[PDB]
Amino acid sequence: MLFLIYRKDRPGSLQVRIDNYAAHLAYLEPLKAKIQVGGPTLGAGTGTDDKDMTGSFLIMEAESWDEVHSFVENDPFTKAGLFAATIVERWKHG
Amino acid sequence: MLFLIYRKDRPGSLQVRIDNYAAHLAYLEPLKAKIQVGGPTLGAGTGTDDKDMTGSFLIMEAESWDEVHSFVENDPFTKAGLFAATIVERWKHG
Amino acid sequence: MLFLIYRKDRPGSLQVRIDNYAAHLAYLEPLKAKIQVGGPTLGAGTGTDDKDMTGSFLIMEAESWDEVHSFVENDPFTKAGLFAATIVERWKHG
Amino acid sequence: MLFLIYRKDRPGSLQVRIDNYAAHLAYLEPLKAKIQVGGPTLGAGTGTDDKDMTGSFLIMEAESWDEVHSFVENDPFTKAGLFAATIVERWKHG
Repeated sequence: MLFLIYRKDRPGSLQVRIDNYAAHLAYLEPLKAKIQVGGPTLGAGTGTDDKDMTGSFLIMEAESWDEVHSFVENDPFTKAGLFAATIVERWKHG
Repeated sequence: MLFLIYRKDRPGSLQVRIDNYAAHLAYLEPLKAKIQVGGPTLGAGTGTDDKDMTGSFLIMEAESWDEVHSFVENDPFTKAGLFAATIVERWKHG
Repeated sequence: MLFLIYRKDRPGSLQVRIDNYAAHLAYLEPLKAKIQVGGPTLGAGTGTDDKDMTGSFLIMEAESWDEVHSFVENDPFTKAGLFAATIVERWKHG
Repeated sequence: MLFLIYRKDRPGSLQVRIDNYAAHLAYLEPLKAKIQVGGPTLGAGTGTDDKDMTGSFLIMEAESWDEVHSFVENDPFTKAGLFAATIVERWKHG
């Protein structure tokens, strides 16, 4: 099945994202074949640099909500307490 | 720029989605070249039929929030009052 | 019935909130008897000033989703295009 | 400080809410003095019974996001994997 996974950073915590970014990408690397689409949400203006990042969005294949839960819970970003909001939805291409 | 557009149906309103579905798809057709990814969110279980639809998710190119606003406001689904929640975020591929 | 109405400002749009604030409060004044709880969401840090505002949250009595829709649509804040996200839920005290 | 804590149940999981409800209320009891407003979100129709519950909303006093995090993480509902979405915002009365 496919799941949307939307996660928005807490205010004032951009540096937490930056501090944990390499670990986050290392965490995702062996999982890449299950990720269909993925990237940061961005804030004000038109910039697309690290400083513009405000959250994380992914569309991922998983066999169960349990698998999705483990993926989210084991993320360096989650363990770092980066996020103020997390939204998960089952989903399919139109 | 790219925008995530997440919209979740009001409870008890699946039939409103069904009633307006053809009009919604007609609305999207001439806009298809700007839509990167799109499809319905799905509810309980593993079904992927019309009866399983619970909302709409799209990633779309637009030049401004104003363009995104017009796209959302002119949607048959929006005019039908289908949605309980609407979330829009600027976004980029990782 | 009671409804939660959660609305989060677009990035970079604090001044839009400030510009429309008096009009927003004027809009709410004759409706105050239907509002149980209400106030701005706040951003980073501990400040509680105008500059700290990031969104609007209200719990309101209404007879229908239609009434809620009209309340939201007629708000100066909505007409100003202040919000990136809007979430509405029916709700009751525990 | 005050925080909005909004949590929406996964689809098909009403019985998980029911199974863990007594434990959840037992968890909240010694914390009641910090909870300003609280109750379930409700689904379709006008019913206000257990079967109508779809999520949890609270406004709570806490000294830090860390305290909010612990409150959320230790909830029987969280440990049961009840929720598809969790949104936390700092907030004040208007």
